[PDB]
Amino acid sequence: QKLQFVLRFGDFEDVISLSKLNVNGSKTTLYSFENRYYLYVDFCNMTDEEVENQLSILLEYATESSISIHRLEEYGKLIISEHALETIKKHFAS
Amino acid sequence: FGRFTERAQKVLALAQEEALRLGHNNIGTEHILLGLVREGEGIAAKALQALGLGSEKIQKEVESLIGRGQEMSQTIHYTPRAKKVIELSMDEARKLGHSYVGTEHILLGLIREGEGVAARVLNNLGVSLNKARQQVLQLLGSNETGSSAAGTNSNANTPTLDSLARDLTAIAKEDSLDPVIGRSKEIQRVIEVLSRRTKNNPVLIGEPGVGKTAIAEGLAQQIINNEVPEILRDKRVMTLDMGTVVAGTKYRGEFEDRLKKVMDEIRQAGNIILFIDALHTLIGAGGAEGAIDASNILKPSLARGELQCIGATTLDEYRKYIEKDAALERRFQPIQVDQPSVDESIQILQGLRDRYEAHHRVSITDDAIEAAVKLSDRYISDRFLPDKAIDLIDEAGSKVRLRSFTTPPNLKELEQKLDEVRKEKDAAVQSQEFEKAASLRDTEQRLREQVEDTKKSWKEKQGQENSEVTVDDIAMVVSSWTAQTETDKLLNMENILHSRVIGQDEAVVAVAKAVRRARAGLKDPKRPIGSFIFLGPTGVGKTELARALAESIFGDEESMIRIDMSEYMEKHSTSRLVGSPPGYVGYDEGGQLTEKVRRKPYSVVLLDEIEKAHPDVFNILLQVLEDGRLTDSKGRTVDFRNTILIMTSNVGASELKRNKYVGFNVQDETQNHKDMKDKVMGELKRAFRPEFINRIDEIIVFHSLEKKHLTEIVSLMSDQLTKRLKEQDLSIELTDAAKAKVAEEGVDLEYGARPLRRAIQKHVEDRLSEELLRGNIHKGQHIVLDVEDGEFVVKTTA
Amino acid sequence: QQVLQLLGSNETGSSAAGTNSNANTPTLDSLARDLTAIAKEDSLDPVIGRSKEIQRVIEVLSRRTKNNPVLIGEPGVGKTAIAEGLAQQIINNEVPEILRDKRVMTLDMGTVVAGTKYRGEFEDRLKKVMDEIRQ
Repeated sequence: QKLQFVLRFGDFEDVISLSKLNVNGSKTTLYSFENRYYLYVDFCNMTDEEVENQLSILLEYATESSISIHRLEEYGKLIISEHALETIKKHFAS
Repeated sequence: FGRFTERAQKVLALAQEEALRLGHNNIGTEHILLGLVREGEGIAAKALQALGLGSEKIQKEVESLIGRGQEMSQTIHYTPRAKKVIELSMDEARKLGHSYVGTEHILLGLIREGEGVAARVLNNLGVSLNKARQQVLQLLGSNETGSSAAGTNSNANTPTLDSLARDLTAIAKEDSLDPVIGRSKEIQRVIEVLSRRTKNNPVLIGEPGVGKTAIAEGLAQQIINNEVPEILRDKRVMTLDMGTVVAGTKYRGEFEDRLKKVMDEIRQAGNIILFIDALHTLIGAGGAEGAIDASNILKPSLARGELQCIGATTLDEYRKYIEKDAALERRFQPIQVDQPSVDESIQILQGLRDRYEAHHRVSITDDAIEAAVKLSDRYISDRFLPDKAIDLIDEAGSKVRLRSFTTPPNLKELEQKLDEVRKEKDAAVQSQEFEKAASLRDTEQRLREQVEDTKKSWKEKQGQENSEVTVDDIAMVVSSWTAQTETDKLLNMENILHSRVIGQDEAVVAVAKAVRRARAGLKDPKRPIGSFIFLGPTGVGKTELARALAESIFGDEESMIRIDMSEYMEKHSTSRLVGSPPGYVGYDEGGQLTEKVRRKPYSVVLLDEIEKAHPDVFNILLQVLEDGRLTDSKGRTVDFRNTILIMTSNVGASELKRNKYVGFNVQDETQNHKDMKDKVMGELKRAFRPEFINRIDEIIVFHSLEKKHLTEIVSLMSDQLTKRLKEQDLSIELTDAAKAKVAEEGVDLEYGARPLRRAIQKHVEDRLSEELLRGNIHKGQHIVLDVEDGEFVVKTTA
Repeated sequence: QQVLQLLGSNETGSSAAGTNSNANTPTLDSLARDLTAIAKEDSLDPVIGRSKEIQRVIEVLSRRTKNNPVLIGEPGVGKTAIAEGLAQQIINNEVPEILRDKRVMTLDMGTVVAGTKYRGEFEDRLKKVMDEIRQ
């Protein structure tokens, strides 16, 4: 169904907030593009139940971006690449 | 927003409760949904209970979508998904006209935001999202009352009431009744004139502009029981609604066809009341560009009483019906509707408060509503007594509401900063420079909470305005266009008039007191707020006081008519303005003077140089000065009830243009003074017939053109120059010293005070431009023009 | 086919999901695009005013009395710039309490003329707008 999404987080701060809440199972790369932060979740191995869960969490802070993933990778720029959320927990959480 | 219902607010807090109870420390939509059902059996909750959702069922699902535990009670607030559901609900109550937002709307809004966690909660627990939004709506919407049921009647009514239109009688038996507050004494007079069978048509004449429609609901009540005669019982009131006629019509033929249909059904004759608002359009009578002529069907109908109807007309309208006597005069018969008494105004004002409390200022302040009234008769002064009024109210009933959200305390700097953060942060992560955005992010959201905290400390500016329209404010708004800052404008009119008219203290005080008497809201408008003669020759300060009267009297410079009497003699504007021997007064009465004052009834009307016109014009004008009205221009009535009539005159010129100087002594100056302060007050009577002038409220005298007047002329010209340059964005001021160097080239005895403009051009315009071009001074910088030791010098300041 | 169908969706900072309210249907269709819309998807205009002009409107508009603002000046000014100003602020957020929930809809002459055949037909379109004007 859906296992990689391009989510628009209202700003970077939404991504942070989200990172600070269970977002495990997400390799993730965080773009800022048009000053809005898209956060590209790349779920590696989740079932339908597991995504409906996880994707919820993300989408407490996000909406599901209408911007294509090849648009992020091309016409956007990385903010935290890696496991963006995970990395954000390191350098942004208090 | 502010102004919500309980049920809503309750549903909202319950989300937060579940935040921690389920471990989702951010309240997404899953908790908002839960909130709805956790409010138990309120309209949101109940709705969800229909589709198959218990409070229980939701919180477990909710808990299954963000997991449990992840709690620590880490600032459990909403997140943007949850915020979207709220934005939608407000509109889902607006939709229903609610200036409040209840439970229903919150589920309605939830559904709207039918993606996110709420959405998944309901779609996992076997509930279609729209099936839920349905359910809330169809239980309760907006909160209101005033309803009744049971009862039906009548058969003959069928063809008519379909078309066209709502029946006035019905809504007051539906418990949707509205008084509406008039103009009560008008309602009684209708039924003599109505329950005839020979001239059974009432025709109400007032102004638009009185809220004529208020009187109409009166009729409804009396038509039911029982004032109208015994076999003239069983009356029904049907309004011939213009809106229904235009609907489904797109041609003149079609419009006529709709009127024909109404007329055909009108067989309910002599026991049917037809209400025709703005009667004139159908008759089509008068003018040089008449309206559509329904008159062919309407005239025999009116005479017959098959069209037994009520006409709602205004100040001007009546002439064009009595002209077609008698079948709209064998029908018509008049009854007096107010030129609104001040008191009638007040009650309307008060009545419309709560909906300017949707603009959230007015309701209240009381004195300020009163200000709308009291201020309107004299200050704006541009319509009729209640139209004027309400505008003053709502303008101010928004003005301050605009001033409201301008800042936090002064913590506007916070917001400015919070922006700057994003930038730094963003661009740094764009390089990444992860943590080089991070601390900037952290600083941002810190900031944000401060911003929002002190901007909703500027809820104090809500509690300020959201019931208050301010005294000073209503007045201020009245001053702005054209209570406190109109009655301070009134009381201190003289103070305001003195700052713009230099010399002619005689004149200023005379206008001031006459206008201020009228202007205290204590004189009925049915005569100018000041009638005046402004004496002295051209160039003595006359006009300038008229202008200064607009500022002081009206609260802004705006609104000044100005008509030349010299044209109404055909010998000063017979070849400078189009016409022929049988023209000129026909243009003025018939068009110019009357039309001009209809645009702004407020206006200081200046009928210049009245000596030049023969006294016959003055008789026509005399009606303006007395009555406050003229009827001209195809039967239109012009309210000079609100004007200030100012007639200027050809008076005393020789001394009253004579300058001071030394003619024999250093007391030839003080002999230009005392002499000018004598010369107006005896020269005035010679410049006109007495018949005009007596209907003038104080006889204003303006004296000479001293030496002394020269340096006042430099200060009139230089200030007009520098001000037309302000649009560029040049901030200029002239010191008196700079006006002096300009005078150096204009103290000519052989060319008068004319060279001063040219010398201003040379020393101000030319000089400022020669300083701006070099970049010595700039636009937006405040520019002081001075003379140092004899030579002009241009300095710059902020 | 294959190429066309993966042009790629490039936003401008856009956001979307659902729409409120039901009453809105008849009116906003006709006639016309709304200034409000483009600023709710980050396609908003600069607009470059005539900035001091925009503020004075909100007094005259948060009226329900002299409820109509009226801009006077050259054609030519770029008066129309001031209007998009309003759109943006009426959304977020310096406006009076019900002027946060106002909508700005444009009476576009182009839609009225399109499909017309006479002056009468043009009037018919204006009539239709007036019935729906109940908003």
